[PDB]
Amino acid sequence: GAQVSSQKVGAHVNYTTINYYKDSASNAASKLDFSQDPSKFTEPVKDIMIKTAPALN
Amino acid sequence: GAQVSSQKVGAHVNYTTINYYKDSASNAASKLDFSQDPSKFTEPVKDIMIKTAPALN
Amino acid sequence: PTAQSTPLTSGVNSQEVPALTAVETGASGQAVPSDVIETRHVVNYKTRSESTLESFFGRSACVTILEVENFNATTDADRKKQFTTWAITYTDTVQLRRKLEFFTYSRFDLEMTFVITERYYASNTGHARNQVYQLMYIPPGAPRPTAWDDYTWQSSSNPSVFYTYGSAPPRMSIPYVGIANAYSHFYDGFARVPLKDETVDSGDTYYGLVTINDFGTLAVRVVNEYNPARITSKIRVYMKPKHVRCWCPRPPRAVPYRGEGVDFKQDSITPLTAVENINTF
Amino acid sequence: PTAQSTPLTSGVNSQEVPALTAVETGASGQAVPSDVIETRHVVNYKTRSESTLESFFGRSACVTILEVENFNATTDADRKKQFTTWAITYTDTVQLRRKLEFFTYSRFDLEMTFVITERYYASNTGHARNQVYQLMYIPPGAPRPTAWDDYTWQSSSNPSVFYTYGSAPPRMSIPYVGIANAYSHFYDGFARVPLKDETVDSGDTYYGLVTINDFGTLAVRVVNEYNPARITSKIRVYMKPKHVRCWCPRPPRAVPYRGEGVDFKQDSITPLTAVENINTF
Amino acid sequence: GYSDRVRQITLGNSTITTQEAANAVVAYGEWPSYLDDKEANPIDAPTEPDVSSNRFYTLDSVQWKSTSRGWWWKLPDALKDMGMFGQNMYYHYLGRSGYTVHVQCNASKFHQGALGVFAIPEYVMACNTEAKTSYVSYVNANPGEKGGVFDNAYNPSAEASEGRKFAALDYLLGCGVLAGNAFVYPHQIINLRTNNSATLVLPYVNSLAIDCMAKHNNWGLVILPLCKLDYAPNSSTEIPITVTIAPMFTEFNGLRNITVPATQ
Amino acid sequence: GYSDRVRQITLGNSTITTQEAANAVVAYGEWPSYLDDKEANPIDAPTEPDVSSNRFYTLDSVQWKSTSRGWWWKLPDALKDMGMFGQNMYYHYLGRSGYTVHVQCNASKFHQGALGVFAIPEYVMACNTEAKTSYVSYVNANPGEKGGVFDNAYNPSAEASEGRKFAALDYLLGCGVLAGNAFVYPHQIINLRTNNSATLVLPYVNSLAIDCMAKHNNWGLVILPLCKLDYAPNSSTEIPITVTIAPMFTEFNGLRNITVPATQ
Ligand SMILES: [Ca+2]
Ligand SMILES: [Ca+2]
Ligand SMILES: [Ca+2]
Ligand SMILES: [Ca+2]
Ligand SMILES: [Ca+2]
Ligand SMILES: [Ca+2]
Ligand SMILES: [Ca+2]
Ligand SMILES: [Cl-]
Ligand SMILES: [Cl-]
Ligand SMILES: [Cl-]
Ligand SMILES: [Cl-]
Ligand SMILES: [Cl-]
Ligand SMILES: [Cl-]
Ligand SMILES: [Cl-]
Ligand SMILES: [Cl-]
Repeated sequence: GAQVSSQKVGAHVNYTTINYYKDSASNAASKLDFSQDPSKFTEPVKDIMIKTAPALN
Repeated sequence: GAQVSSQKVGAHVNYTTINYYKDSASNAASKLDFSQDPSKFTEPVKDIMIKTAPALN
Repeated sequence: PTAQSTPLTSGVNSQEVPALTAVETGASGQAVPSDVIETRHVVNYKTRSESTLESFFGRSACVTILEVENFNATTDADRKKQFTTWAITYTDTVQLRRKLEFFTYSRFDLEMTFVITERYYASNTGHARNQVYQLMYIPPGAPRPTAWDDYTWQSSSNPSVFYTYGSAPPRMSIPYVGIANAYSHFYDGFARVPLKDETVDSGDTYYGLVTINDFGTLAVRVVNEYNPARITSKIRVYMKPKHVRCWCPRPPRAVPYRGEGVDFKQDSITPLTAVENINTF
Repeated sequence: PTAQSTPLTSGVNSQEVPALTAVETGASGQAVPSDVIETRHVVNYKTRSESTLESFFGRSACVTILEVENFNATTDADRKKQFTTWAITYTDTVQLRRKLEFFTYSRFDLEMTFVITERYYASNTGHARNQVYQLMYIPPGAPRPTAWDDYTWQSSSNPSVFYTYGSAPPRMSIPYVGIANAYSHFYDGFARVPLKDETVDSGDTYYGLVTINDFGTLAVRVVNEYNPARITSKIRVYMKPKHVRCWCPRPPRAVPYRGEGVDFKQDSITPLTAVENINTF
Repeated sequence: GYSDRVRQITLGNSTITTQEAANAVVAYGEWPSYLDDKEANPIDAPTEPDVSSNRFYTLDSVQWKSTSRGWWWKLPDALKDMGMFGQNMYYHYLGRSGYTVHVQCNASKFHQGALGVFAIPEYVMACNTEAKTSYVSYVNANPGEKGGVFDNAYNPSAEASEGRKFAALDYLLGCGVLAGNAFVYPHQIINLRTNNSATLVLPYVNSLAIDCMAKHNNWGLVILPLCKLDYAPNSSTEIPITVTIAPMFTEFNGLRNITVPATQ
Repeated sequence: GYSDRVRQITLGNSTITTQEAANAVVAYGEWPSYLDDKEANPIDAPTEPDVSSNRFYTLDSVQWKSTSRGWWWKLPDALKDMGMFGQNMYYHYLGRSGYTVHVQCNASKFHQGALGVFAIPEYVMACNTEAKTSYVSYVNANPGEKGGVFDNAYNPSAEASEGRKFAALDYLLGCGVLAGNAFVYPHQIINLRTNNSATLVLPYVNSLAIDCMAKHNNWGLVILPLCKLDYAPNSSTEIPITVTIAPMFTEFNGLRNITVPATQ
């Protein structure tokens, strides 16, 4: 049942988690999720725009 | 997740550590580090000095 | 995963022109320093760990302050001070609300924590034995108390927590309880369609989330009967969203709130302080 | 690893002369007893465990004493006694500071612990219910409280600890938070370059670390409203550096401090007690 | 030959052309689609009217003047009286729809000005009385194809009964946030020197798979003059802005008699 | 997408864009470069300041009028007071440099005019007294970033002491040759109907590998109105010409105390 995961590094290891409760709502924080896709907000265009090319041709 | 390490000897064994927190800053003291290099302060000279030899030749 | 490193680049003399674009397209500017200056190589070991949604919301925030008392009540008004009820919401305070409102929709479990404090009302009426509090979650439809000692507090089905004064702040988790597939922080609509020639009032009806939201009621009492010394208590309620997802970002609140809606106040709609000149460093 | 053992050695009559050197070179003396006397073999089992940096700094040290009160305040001065703010530093006290200042630069995580004590202000005003304290860390830029019950204490994003009087001393860890790659204990410089013919004041400006350091503010209040009995509290703040690295050793402080800088006081610059004669055992 | 400036869009029996476009936006990078069985909710076989309703409807035009502060519409409200889309909307309890929004504004190489065109999910706006909160009438919230306009002044009513409309204050986007940040929403700009149209393709956006169209607008459409219209020979000139919108992937559930909303 | 009219040039911390260029000239077909060991002369390790000095410096702008006869600068003189390039130049006895020269002049589709932009090796000009020959003061030969102007008249001085400046007579290119033949030098034309900029990349040109920059200008830059500026609504209108120049592959030898030339 024990999960061993990497800690966030400090000034200068791993840590252990066991879930004690039958509901996932009881669990501690979700693990770090570094997912991102800024383009859905910063570049939501139909036709691909190549930076080095003219935006309008 | 458990780390087993040698204890500091007393008057007359090992001990066990498990990290409970996701941040390394939460961890107990760093393990004894016996590293040293006094020469960087006591002998920071460019040319090697052999004790038995004259310091200035 | 780390934020972007910078590559070694020199100059250019080229028909490739990454410095120019056309934001009419709806795309933001995309150019980075290596597109417009000579750059050295810099390895970036830094991460965006603390700006993930879980990190941004990973705090218990105070959302309200409730009051309850324990004393010998001989009037209707004083009897109503022996318990309190509160419609569960995040709009009594501004800080967590503003953070949530960076987004249109969210989905999360909730950690609720409480801080309970007391003081003596006066010093010439003896003392008071240590008090136990009951905090009862009343889901929509369940009977609400009309007195501090009525039958509703037996709480056979509603969750209650009994807290003993001086003990660690009490705490429980709540699942994602929305009846939709996410919570809505904004709802551009009404609870019913008013129809042609109906006699239902249309002059005093409301608009938006207030017409459709109902997260039930928190009811709090001191379980003890009265002492000669009147004790007054505050219950601070804290919320932490966890296991968080959010959708559809929004500009953040720029001016003071004046209630549960998006409405603004005429004396408080000038957030910017004017600069002396457009050329002010 | 152990400190050095001593080898068995007899005498010499030799052109090898380890007893002589030339410290003009910048090298310290290097000779050991076996170079200048006959020695027996002694196995050294002793270690330098307790003088590693982690061992030297592995203590919680008091760095300040704060005061807060809880009573019915009717003046501005008394309202300001209901909470306190403190710029986080190690220079209010001398002991930990002096140890850190054996080094120019350091890098460490921090364990912070607090000891909270109370007394009654008087005995003719009844009693007071057990108090809960809020200790809020306010990073640079976050709004600072102007009253003990203003909006800042909702602490949606700032870390706060709520401590119940009589419970175990509260404690938390802080990462290495420096904006440089190490903390500087000494900074031989200024926060900005004053330029030729500028109108900015140069007569009341400061020098060194005080011009650039900012570790935020600790704000403390009693969460409870007032009792008839006024309660006065002290909060002692303790720091322990852990996971420690240090660089560039320095002579330790030889004379009393007189503030946050390296300045010294004219009546306290004679640390040595004169000996009767150069030949005094 | 092919160009970011030249586009044709055909839906049903309707086609749009533009020769001075600036690409097109697909909101949040997601094209509209029908509701999958694994995300479905109401269980009756839905009506999918397809070409009868999924086609371009052109609203009444508005006039851009040097003094205009902007325009807003809500969706599906703006199309509620549009052909078979409106009929399908009102005969059913539930509906969902994506959209192609095409905003049209041409001028000349000697005119100048810039319009921000924003699609805003759940575009909740402030009311115009400080005696109440969230106090807006159904009729004022749902103007239909005429939409509404922004103002540069906020003058809340003396009596609550007279303030049951939106306080559409331009620089606060009618909702207490700074208009300069509206670019976090799917958008294009019509900058007269560059382009004469904006095209935004919108998926259905909601916290539900399907909802009551007559109760709830999923999107706001906002057109704000970011830079005022100017024309040197006549500063009082006016140029039209025309809004043409096609529902897409429309799906309706809960058929009964027709909904006829209150009109006053 | 890519075009002879649209260009970006980045050197050091500086970037130029143009959207109405006309290709670019590389003088004599040769890009600048550092000095090879097999062509080297001074033997001290050279200073190569790279990005500190090899970057675009923009000179004070000049005004093109219908009556303008033209402008000249010398190089490295025009850049002698420019940031770290100037410092490296004056702290060393010897220096060499190539250049990117970017001349900027925009107008409108209703203006007309044409500028010849010429890079001239060893641009020796006539003096303004007929009592002497080759009689020009250091100060007048080296005006710095202000450069000089051409005239359409030659009026040599009555006294030799008053004529120690260039007789910059336009049609003789200030040096006794016909200006119509200046096209034998590396050049572009800024013809307002076609382009708004000229770009010339210059290698180091000299009879030596490296030389004394404070004594000797390697290049002249000449801008001549070949066809006068005309604008129908206002024939007295003026449009700026801006000159921006980046040293390239700079290399310096013979470090000592700083050279401070005479100023009068
Ligand atoms: Ca581009
Ligand atoms: Ca020796
Ligand atoms: Ca990286
Ligand atoms: Ca580059
Ligand atoms: Ca040993
Ligand atoms: Ca010996
Ligand atoms: Ca069908
Ligand atoms: Cl009970
Ligand atoms: Cl009791
Ligand atoms: Cl609070
Ligand atoms: Cl209290
Ligand atoms: Cl309509
Ligand atoms: Cl009606
Ligand atoms: Cl100059
Ligand atoms: Cl001089």
